[PDB]
Amino acid sequence: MDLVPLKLVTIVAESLLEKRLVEEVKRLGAKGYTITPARGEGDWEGQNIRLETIVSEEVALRILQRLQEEYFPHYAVIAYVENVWVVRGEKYV
Amino acid sequence: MDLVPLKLVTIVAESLLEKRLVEEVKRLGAKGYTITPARGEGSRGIRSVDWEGQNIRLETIVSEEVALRILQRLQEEYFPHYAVIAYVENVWVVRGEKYV
Amino acid sequence: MDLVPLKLVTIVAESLLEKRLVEEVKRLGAKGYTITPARGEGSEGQNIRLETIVSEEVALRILQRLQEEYFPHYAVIAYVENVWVVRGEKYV
Ligand SMILES: [Cl-]
Ligand SMILES: [Cl-]
Ligand SMILES: [Cl-]
Repeated sequence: MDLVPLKLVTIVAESLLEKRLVEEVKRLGAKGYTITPARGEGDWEGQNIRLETIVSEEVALRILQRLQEEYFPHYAVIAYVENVWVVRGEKYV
Repeated sequence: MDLVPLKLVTIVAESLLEKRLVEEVKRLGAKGYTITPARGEGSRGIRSVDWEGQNIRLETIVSEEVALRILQRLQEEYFPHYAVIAYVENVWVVRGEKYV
Repeated sequence: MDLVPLKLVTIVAESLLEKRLVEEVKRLGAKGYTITPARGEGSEGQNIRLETIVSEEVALRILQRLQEEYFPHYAVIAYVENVWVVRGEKYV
């Protein structure tokens, strides 16, 4: 069993911000990401996306700080982080 | 870095329940929510014409106290009549003070 | 309040793997699951995210099997989170 502790960062925002956000997390160290369509107050196309990425503790805070600084003031964004244990997670570090 | 500890409550149920579940969490104190598609065990996919057979997942960021109020309400009012999944997880949230 | 601690195992993989993965988690002890569409870089010809609430022992059994049988041959992501579940006794 190769299981290691990492962080799962989740971001919810308009789907139109996808390219920018995907670029931001890769730029900050993320080695992958998963997207799920999503919606909120007020159909799965043209709404929001839930972007998730598995990263190390340090990269997680880099991403969150970048979102708080550059995206939160100008867009409706939700961002949070959870603790996870990942199979062969060494690769995401 | 404005990060605070909160709870993420997740509810999975039939799609027709969306309106009532949203009203219910807002009534109990949640300030926002996110809906995503869910299926499995026979349920219909995201592109199906059959909307009734589709499920939805509702996620909401709330305080510890509001989380259990929501979970209790689900256990009392919804679980007895619908196939529902509901759980809670610990999260640290950017600018989370607005969800309390 | 009927709330108990369990584990939430998440697996992201090619959608054609759905059938095999569902059978694998059921075989190893999972008493239910949910599937949600998922897409990654380069976006059916798509992925799925399988989630299952299980006991801590069943979670490790599932993850072990994924590492052995699937990770070497397919592009898969698998992880576990701690969760407290309403009427969770039914998943153990
Ligand atoms: Cl954490
Ligand atoms: Cl918790
Ligand atoms: Cl855990």
